[PDB]
Amino acid sequence: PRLYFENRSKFIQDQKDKGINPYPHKFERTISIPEFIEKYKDLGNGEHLEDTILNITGRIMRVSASGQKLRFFDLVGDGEKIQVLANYSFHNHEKGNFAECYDKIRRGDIVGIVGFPGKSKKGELSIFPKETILLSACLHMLPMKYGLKDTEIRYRQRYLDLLINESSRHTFVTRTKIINFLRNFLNERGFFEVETPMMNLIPFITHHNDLDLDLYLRIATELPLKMLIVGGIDKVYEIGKVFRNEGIDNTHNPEFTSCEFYWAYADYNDLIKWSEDFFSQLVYHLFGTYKISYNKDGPENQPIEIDFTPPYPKVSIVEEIEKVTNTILEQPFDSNETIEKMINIIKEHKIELPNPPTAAKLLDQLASHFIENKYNDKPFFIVEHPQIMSPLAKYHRTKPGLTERLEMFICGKEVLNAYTELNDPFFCTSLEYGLPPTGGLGLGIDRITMFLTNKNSIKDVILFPTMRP
Amino acid sequence: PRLYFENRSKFIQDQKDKGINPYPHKFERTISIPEFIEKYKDLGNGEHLEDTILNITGRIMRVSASGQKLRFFDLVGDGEKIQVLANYSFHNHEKGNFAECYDKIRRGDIVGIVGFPGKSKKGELSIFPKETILLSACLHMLPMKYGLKDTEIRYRQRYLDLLINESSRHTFVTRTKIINFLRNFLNERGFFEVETPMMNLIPFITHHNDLDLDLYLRIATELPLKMLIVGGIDKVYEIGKVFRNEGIDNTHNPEFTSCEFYWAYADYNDLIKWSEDFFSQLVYHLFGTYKISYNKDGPENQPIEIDFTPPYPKVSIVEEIEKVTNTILEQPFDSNETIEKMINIIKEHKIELPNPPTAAKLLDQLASHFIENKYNDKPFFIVEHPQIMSPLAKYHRTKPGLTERLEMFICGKEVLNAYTELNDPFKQFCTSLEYGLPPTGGLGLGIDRITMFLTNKNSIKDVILFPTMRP
Repeated sequence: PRLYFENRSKFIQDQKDKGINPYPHKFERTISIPEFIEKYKDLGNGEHLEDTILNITGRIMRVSASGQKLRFFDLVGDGEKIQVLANYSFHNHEKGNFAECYDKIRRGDIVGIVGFPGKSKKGELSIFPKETILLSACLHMLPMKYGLKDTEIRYRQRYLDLLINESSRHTFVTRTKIINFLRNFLNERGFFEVETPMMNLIPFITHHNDLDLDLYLRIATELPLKMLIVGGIDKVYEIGKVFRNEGIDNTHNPEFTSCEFYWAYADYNDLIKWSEDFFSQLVYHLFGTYKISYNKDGPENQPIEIDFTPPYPKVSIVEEIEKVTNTILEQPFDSNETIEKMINIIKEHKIELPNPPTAAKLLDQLASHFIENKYNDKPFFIVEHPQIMSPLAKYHRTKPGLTERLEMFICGKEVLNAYTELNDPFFCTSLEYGLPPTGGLGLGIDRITMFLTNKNSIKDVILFPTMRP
Repeated sequence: PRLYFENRSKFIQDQKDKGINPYPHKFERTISIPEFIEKYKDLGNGEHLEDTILNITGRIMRVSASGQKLRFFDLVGDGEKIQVLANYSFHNHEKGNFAECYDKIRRGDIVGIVGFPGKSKKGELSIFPKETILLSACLHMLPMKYGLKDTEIRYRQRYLDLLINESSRHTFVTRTKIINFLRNFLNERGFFEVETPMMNLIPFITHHNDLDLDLYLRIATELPLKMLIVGGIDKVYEIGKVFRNEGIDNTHNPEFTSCEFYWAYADYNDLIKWSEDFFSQLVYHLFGTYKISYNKDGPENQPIEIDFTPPYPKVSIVEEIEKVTNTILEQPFDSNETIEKMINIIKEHKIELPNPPTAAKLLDQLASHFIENKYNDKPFFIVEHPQIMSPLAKYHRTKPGLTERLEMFICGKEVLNAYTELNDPFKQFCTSLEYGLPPTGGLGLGIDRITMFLTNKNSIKDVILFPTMRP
């Protein structure tokens, strides 16, 4: 184990002395494995193309022998596999001894191979080397599936994870496939991508040494973005990192990825139509249907189905709480007496942490309880939140005490938040130069990716999650 | 001035009790100003489309009057401009006084307009309102050109800049066009974009409360990118923010934007052609040729012509020094007396800051004097660097002391920097290398610096929407 190492190290020195470079400078490929597969998969069993000479590379993942006239390797690259069939009859002996060269090879080794394509007798697609040259050696024991999963080194050595586990590589592709989708989605709808400062002055604190000033890592991207709208970029967005300095767990990472866009002269039906479009067209683009399975209770429980077929419910938060709790407060002052009702509900009905007793805090727990877990079979919108809960959203045309806010929910997890902005000052300076009627919108990216890759931890959607040593 | 503001506020509280909402809820536009021009730009001077009723919104950038049946305005939207022509004849009197309405309107006001297309007699493209509403008001005196440039309020208030200076918004669109093009270029070549931490443990420091632990802000993306290569993602990049906790000025911001990719089984030739394909194609994508104008010494001075037509010159650094300084140094132990030979040059030749006189430091200096400013009529590659300056590149095949690094220069500024990685754990994360890192080529970019050359700027603050500015 540590012995495996020193022996490989010793081995590497001995090939340097024997006059070999175990880390040569360049081996020139002809083909990647995925290209080799598409071309020769449709070959026939036993078939050889002896007139085809190919230079290929990859990592050795299995090795096995069969008489020292015969040698077998699994070779991987780009998350696709083929077989190395080393036959003594084809081995160019002018370069070296058949068995002396092939007993050198170990699981993990990156090799260059020069040979021809073919299937074996059983129908297993293969490269037949005339020559095999080490490109880079694996000095450690490469572990096995079971070895990891479930282990913490999936995260501390994600490279091992990407090699051994076929499914984690697929997860990370999907996340990129999702982001590209999003970006192109906006771009088609005339939006405009921009970067704004990570660092500010409004909670992660860092010190700019020169300026002797404390700097502030962004929690959001709203403000610079709203200000660009004043600047007269009517459609603008940022896909980027934000930060929370809190606890670290399986739902909690120091840097999340957010997207936020602003949309001048865009109202409520507009934002909804967008959110409904985005998700129906994302999910379809990934899976070919609007229907997917998600393990809400983990892998040790069942999957449930989620129908991203539009349109989706819209649930007014106060209407649906009056309805169910069967008291009334539409009373668009939600304080004093109306605090008592809500407080009385919290204890009367089952329970829940009061928290510091703010009506907006009360309100949240009551939608958390009675609404957020309404629909699991589909994504839906909680809607027309009170002003008290939402200090930045323009007033509801008709309904007093109320906004035109929209949140999107999937399995009781928030995913999309949006509203038409409160443009009447009566950054706070920018607002005085005129901000037109505007719709803003923030997506949770990692969470969305958790759904579409069917993960229950965020570490499983972020390549290098932050980990206590 | 702060009274204008007092009057506008006053005006605003006055519309409310007059029974208006001067920040209404929804106006519903039929058309955008770019759409309006595109559509009606091929009209005939004088031609009116009175039947055709459009809605539209826009900021007011200008106001005149003409005897009070007439009122004129400039409206701007999405970096485009049109003329407002408010004629009493067409005014719809049900809604309010023609006079009373168009007198509230100030410069910097966002308005809904209902009206029809038509060119004037002069053939100036116009919107002719029958009704005009206030959406949101400029409560402040909106400055003009002259007003800003050359001011810090181009930065500390980037909206004003975006509105008034059409040549600034031109510029930040071009930033975006470039990064889109880069993104598209890697993608079309089978590269895979990814995201790595901005915070780590290895110079901006920030405490993490609940771990009672100091985190650090990333300076490059190279390390976790290489790891991804060992994980068998073979073509990989990130486009994103790196940081320096160093001094701020017109070359320096705490937040830069870099793109870095690794590419497996890629050599020097591969890296070179990459770079010459990219620059040549980027420039042709933006401008229509390979020839662009840059103002190296500023707008106050003359411009130069830079030709991005490939191929470009490859200048082997040590070689060119030996050829210019007419001394001979390599002697692939670049230390002791080799240092001296360089120091004497540094002394004998003009001079130059030694710095703490390190060999690699001495070598960097030499290159800035004798090479880096050789070409200004085209981009060229400084090439085959010492291992001593480049501790992370593979050795040259045949030339001792050297590497197969390439580093690109436009007008003596560093723009691109690539090299095949040193994969042998015994000539040097240091873990992962021991799992086998295939032969590989890495490459980094200065997005900002590149946007500068292509947006003809000399200041980084003219290419980053919100430069970090003394508070």
